[PDB]
Amino acid sequence: DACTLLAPAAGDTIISLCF
Amino acid sequence: PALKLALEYIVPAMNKHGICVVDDFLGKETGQQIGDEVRALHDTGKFTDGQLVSQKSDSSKDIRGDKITWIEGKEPGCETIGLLMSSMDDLICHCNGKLGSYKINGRTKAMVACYPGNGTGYVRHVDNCNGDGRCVTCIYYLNKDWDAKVSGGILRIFPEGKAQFADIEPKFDRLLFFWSDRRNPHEVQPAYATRYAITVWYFDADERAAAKVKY
Ligand SMILES: O=C(O)CNC(=O)C(=O)O
Ligand SMILES: [Mn+2]
Repeated sequence: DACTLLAPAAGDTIISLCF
Repeated sequence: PALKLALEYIVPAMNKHGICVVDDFLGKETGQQIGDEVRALHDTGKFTDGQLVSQKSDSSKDIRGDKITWIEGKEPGCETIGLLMSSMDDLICHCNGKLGSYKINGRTKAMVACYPGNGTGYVRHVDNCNGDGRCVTCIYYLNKDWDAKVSGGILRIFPEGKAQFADIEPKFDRLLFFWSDRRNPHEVQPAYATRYAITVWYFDADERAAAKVKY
C-alpha cells in the first residue's frame, strides 16, 4: 500500500545491541 | 538510576499506553552540549533532505520537510551525542524481556533532524509499516522555551483505535518513547522556528531477522 510512501528511511546500518 | 527509571516508569508506561515521556533526561548542562554539537553539525551544511522508505520524488518536502544527518556517535566533535546514545542504549537494554514480546538487539544510527521553520513538518505517518524490525522509536528534543502557540511544531500522536491523541511539545532535554508500528500514527505539525531533535530506532530480534529474509 501507500504506507511506506510516508515512512522515514531507517538508514543502511543496524548496530548490534544488548546481546 | 537509569535501570530504576526504566523498570519503574518506562516499562509500565510503554506496555499500558505505548507512549512514554521522560523530561529532564540528562540535565541542562549535558543537553546544552548536545545542542551545541547539533548546531555545529548544522553549520557545516552537511544536513540533507529527510528520506522516505519508498521515495517517488527527489524533492518530497511536502511529506517531510526536515533536513537530517546520520551520526554513529564515534565521530569528531560528537562525543556528547555519543554519550546520549550510550545512555539510551543502556536504558533500552535494561528493558529487555519487559517490553511486551520484544527482544531488542540493535538500533539505527542517530538521526539528527532539523525542521528549519517556514511551516515545514511531517504529515501523519507510521514509522514501521510493514514489519521492517523497528519496534521502539526514541526521540530526544533540544529546543528551549518552545511556545507551540507561536512556533507550532507539535508532535501529535494518534494512538490506534480511539479518538484520543497525545500532543508532545519538542521540549529541550525531553526523551520520548513510542511503539514504531501502526499503533502510533503521528505527525509533526508545521513548525515556524528552528526545531531540532535526535531519533534512534530500536530493532526487535525476531522481526529484524524476518525482515532480513524478506528484504
Ligand atoms: O520529530 C518528531 O517529533 C517526530 N519525527 C518523526 O515522526 C520522524 O522523523 O519520523
Ligand atoms: Mn515518525
